[PDB]
Amino acid sequence: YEDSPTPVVAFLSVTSKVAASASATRIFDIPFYFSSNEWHLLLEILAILSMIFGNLIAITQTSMKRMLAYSSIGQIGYVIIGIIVGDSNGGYASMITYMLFYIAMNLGTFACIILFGLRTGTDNIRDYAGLYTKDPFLALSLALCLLSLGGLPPLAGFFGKLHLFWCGWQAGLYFLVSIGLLTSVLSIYYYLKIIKLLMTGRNQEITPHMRNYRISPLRSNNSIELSMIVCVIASTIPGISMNPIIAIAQDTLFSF
Amino acid sequence: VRRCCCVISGGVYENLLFFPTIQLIKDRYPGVQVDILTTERGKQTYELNKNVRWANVYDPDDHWPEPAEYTDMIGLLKGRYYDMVLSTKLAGLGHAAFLFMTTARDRVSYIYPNVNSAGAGLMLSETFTAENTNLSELGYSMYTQMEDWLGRPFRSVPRTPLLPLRVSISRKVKEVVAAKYRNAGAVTGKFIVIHGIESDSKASMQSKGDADSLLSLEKWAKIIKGVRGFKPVFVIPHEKERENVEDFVGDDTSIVFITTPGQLAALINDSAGVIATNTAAIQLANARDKPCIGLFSSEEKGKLFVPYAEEKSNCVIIASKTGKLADIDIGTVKNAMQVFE
Amino acid sequence: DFPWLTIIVVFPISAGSLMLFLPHRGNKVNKWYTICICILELLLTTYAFCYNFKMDDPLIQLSEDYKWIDFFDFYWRMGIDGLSIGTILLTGFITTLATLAAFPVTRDSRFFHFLMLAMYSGQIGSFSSRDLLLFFIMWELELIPVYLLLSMWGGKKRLYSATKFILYTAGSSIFLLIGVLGISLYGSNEPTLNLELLANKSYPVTLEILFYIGFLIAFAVKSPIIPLHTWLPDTHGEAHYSTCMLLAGILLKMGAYGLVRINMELLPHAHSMFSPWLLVVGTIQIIYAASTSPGQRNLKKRIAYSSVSHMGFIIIGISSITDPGLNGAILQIISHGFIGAALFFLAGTSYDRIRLVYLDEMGGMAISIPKIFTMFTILSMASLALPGMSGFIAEFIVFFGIITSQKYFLISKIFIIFVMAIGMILTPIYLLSMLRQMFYGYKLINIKNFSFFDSGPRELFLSISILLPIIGIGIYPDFVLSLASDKVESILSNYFY
Amino acid sequence: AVMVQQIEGMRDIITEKHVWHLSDKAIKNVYMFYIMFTCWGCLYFGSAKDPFYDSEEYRGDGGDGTGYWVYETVCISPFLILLGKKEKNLEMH
Amino acid sequence: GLSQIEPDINEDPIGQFETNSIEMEDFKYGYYDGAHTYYEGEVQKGTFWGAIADDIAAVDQTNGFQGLISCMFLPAIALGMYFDAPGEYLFIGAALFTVVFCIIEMDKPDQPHNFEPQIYKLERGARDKLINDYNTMSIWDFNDKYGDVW
Amino acid sequence: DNGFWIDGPLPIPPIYNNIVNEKTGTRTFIKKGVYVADIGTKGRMYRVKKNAFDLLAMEDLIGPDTLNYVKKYLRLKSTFLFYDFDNLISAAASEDKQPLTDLANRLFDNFEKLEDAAKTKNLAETESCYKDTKFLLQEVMTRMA
Repeated sequence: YEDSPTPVVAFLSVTSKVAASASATRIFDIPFYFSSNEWHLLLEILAILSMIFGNLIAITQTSMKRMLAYSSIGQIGYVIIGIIVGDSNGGYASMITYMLFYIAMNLGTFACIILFGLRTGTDNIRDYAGLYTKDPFLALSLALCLLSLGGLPPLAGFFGKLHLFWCGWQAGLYFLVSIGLLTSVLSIYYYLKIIKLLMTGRNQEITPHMRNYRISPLRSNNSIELSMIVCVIASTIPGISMNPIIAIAQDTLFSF
Repeated sequence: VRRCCCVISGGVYENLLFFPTIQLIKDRYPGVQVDILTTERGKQTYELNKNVRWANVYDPDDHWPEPAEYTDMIGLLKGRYYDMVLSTKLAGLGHAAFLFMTTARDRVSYIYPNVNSAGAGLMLSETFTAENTNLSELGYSMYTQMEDWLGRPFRSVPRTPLLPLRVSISRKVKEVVAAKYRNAGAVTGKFIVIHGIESDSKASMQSKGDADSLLSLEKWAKIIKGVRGFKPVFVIPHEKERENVEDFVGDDTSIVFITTPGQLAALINDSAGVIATNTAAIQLANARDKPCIGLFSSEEKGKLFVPYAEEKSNCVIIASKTGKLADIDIGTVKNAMQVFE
Repeated sequence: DFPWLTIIVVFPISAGSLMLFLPHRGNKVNKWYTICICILELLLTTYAFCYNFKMDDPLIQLSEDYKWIDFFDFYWRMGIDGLSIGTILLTGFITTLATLAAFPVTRDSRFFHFLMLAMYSGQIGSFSSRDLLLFFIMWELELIPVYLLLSMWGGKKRLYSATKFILYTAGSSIFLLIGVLGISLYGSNEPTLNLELLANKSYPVTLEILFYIGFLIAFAVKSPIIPLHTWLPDTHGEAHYSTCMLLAGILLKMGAYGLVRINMELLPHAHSMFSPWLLVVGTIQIIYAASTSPGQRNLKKRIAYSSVSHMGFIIIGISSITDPGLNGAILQIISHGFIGAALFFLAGTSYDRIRLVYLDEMGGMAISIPKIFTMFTILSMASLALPGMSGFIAEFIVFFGIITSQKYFLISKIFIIFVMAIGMILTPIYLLSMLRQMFYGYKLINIKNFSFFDSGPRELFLSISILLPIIGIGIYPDFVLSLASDKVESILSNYFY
Repeated sequence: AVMVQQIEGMRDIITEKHVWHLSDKAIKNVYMFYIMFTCWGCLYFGSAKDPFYDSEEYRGDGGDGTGYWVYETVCISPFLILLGKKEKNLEMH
Repeated sequence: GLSQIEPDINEDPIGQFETNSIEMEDFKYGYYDGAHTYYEGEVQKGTFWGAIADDIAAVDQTNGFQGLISCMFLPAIALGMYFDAPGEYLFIGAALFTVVFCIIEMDKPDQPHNFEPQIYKLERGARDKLINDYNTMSIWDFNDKYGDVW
Repeated sequence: DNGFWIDGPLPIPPIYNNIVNEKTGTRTFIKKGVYVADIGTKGRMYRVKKNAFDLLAMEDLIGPDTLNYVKKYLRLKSTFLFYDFDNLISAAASEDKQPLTDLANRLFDNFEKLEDAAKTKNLAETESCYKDTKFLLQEVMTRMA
């Protein structure tokens, strides 16, 4: 994901993970329920690991697409909590709405990383320092998307994680939920480490790739920004406007 | 590399002799925002580099810092996003983890000879095992391993020196030190600094490896009475010595209070002569081609701290025959009369 | 009847969100816009507290319930107790004076005052919510804005303190979430979240102790309990005065108020098990945080530890199963809100005038800044539990709740009172050490060439405005007791049988 | 109100015991008046000539209103003089 | 303060606890502490009204109307009791006073101490936000020194 | 019962076999937790007089928009009077015991009526009950003195 171009990084990360979650529900609940004890442990192990190491790696990463990949690993580790719980003791609605919010709040982040790279050129994280002065809207969008991914205030990813941990507690997965919360804090750290840079600025901690940003030398008001602000709205309000999404995700009881 | 830290230590002297290394770094790569995580008394020297950016204060030779300060500086070096470190803190494990916790592509450091560097290679790109455990005792160079790694022949020549120790003074420090020596009985052209006085202070810029580096005052009184006065201005490290100096050499002698090495270099640049003992004043005199004599306690320390005396043709190095800094005080006067006019 | 508490809580955010771009590129327009909004919100709060809040009824007033998320049974429950209205008025007063003290800020003042209004909404949301998960929402909603007005405004190592604070508070808010999850799910049949429906449940002791651990680890950092208190001396001591006077003024009191809501009247039979040890913890906390404060060369960390020390009396009054103990805890919440707010305000202005931090330097500055000197002295006297100030009656009613306690016996009461009242010997030591170090003296290099500016009329009004309730509550304590005491009986009726 | 109390040791006591209270409404009213006074002062003294944070002492050097402006300034002005020194060495001192 | 040069480190960290004051050996009593100063004869008149109104005029940004309402506000709330008991009228009037004060505090003068620290370079009088609505001057980027002298 | 900090129910102080209660329940002005000091029979006999004098001199406190504090002071000093009468009756001479407990019953029924009048913010009934309860307060004051 460091070498591949950022837009297909976004597309393949999010799309492969949602399709592979569809498969990881399908080929596990329908044909492998008889061994569902043993299976669960496997996923649980992976889930715990995918919640820890991912959210423990991206702390110390200087890239941006790479640490976004590790944060995506952590988010899918949260998703496996909803995979592990069956359809009865907290269904797959939590997993569904978290994949919804994951799309909505990761494609926005990748859209901001795209605009920072079609205007500056690079994807190293130290170049993000000083974006609040050049572009308050792009900085605000990336900060709101990352805060949705971390989930301090009532945003999309916070309430998605809340639904996941609700289903996990109710089903009785305490070691999944507690580790997921620890690593949610651990992810909040590096998200705010990003938000440190694109809010601060000192006229030399910025780079010569941030100094020459050039929003206006552009084709027009793109449709990139349209999907970016759509993803920002869909990472902000669906945390608030969650009851329709839960109600349309609860009526999927036929996965067996 | 694009951003380069430096976790150096020692104080005034050891931070001064790192300027060739930093100029080497900025000569190797086109643009390097250099930073220094050094001790207090070391940041002051970093007025005189014109090649550095931040120069924070850490005292890495504390070994037992406040965890608040330790974690603050770890996160600071992380959030500055360096590509090289170049410690010369002279420690292996423990400090190697402190360099590894910084997101650095090329962790470079010095290493204890003893067992204390049990696992430093697991975290560092370069080893640099050292000598004497007191690296300033090695002398002026002190960085030949760090230099002969920096800009090794990969495409072009190393060029490890660039006219060694090009220190540089600002105009504000020049103005305030000019007002200082003009408040003294000195003129900007014809005066001579001293910077050797018996004291108990870290502002004399001595070393970490030299103990008998600072000469007494009665022996300095005999030295300065043996020479006709070219108005020698005295450079005390603390005001308590002023009333001592006036008690020894006389009330008529003019004393200037300088503790900042930047102010000291601003004094050197205006001076026309230097009679320093083994302090940073010798190297600040060899910088900007000023005539020194450079007393020492031994020819060994004199060769170690001044190896290039045959290249400036003015710093006629002086030592003591026996140890304990008991020099002749006779021929030093003769070649002082020779070189200062 | 009318959505009162909702237009209390959402109004600062819904009025600061009108600063989308707002092309006025000086601090004047947004400074006055947001102080006007804060005054309007304070007046709305008072008109709810005066003409639409019965002070005798120890039940939920101005109640309001919506349906936000049906799966969690997550409502928009709002409600006012007798032990929560005082903290709400304190939130209004202290945050209003905080944005007054932030008048000279001009760096990114639009963002600063917006985040101030975000804190202003979130704190009242945490104090006014009768839903557990909503209490968690408004707990974590005063986490990002405080981070952003702590890391980009105030303090040398502000980034370290800000990340320490946000990760410590999040690592405790997850324990709070464990608690609300436990109570809601494993609480009873028909799982709910409404605290009004929840305060009369069984909660057997093997589960009640677990919920109490899960909530005490959450509230042990916000009201700092000395195993878990290290976030404060870095956070307060490296923050701006306008943020720090609500970090200690009202943000420290959630956790003390929380130990009353979700621990004292929701888990009473487990609080009867845990309060004997919280008592020893608070008694050790007073001495510990009064002995660390002379250890601090810094001026602002001294007052941060002072807050850790004065929270010990609230811990003790909470762990005192008495009406006097808890009334003294609520009164000390409000009293130390005023005191710590004004003290951090004056320390910040003293740093701005003097530009020195440590008490080894910064000798005699009384002749330089005499107005700051006298206001700091009066508020150190109020921190001292001096009569005529609210601190005395607080730190005496808590003692009286100890000595009139039915839980504890004399062999323990003697030790507890002794270790509590050593605190009021050690508190003179550090407070008057601060005063004699930073104000009493003469520095020969500061004769006339400096001639610093004195406390301007704005800062003087700040300090005086926070002083007058302290004096008024020292001379007549029932400005604070009378709004809580009835409710306190509604707590203690759950304890005696 | 008046009570005579006999005591063996010293004397008689003529206790009076005016049990009173400010009352529920007057307490609300003093809360009201003090909040209104806080409004008045927050507006008026906010519109006062704050003499410290207006001059070239605070607003001149840095003066953003933060607490790190001193430290970042004295960390930047070293960098600015170092940059000016490199510019001076760029044109032969 | 400024400290263009790096300051001198003090070799005597006087103490963690004792204050930074001079000793009694060097303390000139009376003159320093003011115990023997204030010889009456250098004092001035202004008996308590020629120095209160002088101090009010010393610190004031209030014009004729804003200021008159400030002087008549607290007397209006003080007579909200002991003369009548209106109720919500007091709070509605207080909110009206706050909002009209804030609208008035969008002052025609802008007083450059209000602006950012980066603005203080020189010549800032030629900058006129006071009259120029929709200023349109991209100087708040704060990453390069543009010449705004036009 | 581990010496320091008895735990669990936090029991009320008991009622020692007296008819001082209501017989339709125990009593309603009882404050749950108050530290009544176990002084001694003369001390209880004087503290009855002092609390009755307080309740007697509570005349000024009564008025419009003040009944909450009336109820609070009532239930407080009446709880003190309750436990003091309990210890006095339980340590009586068995010949002045019956008139004293009938006195306490006809005093506490009136305190109950007064609390019912003040908790409900009934001012006129509060005062009309305060009349005969003042008669009873002067009666107990001249009994104990």
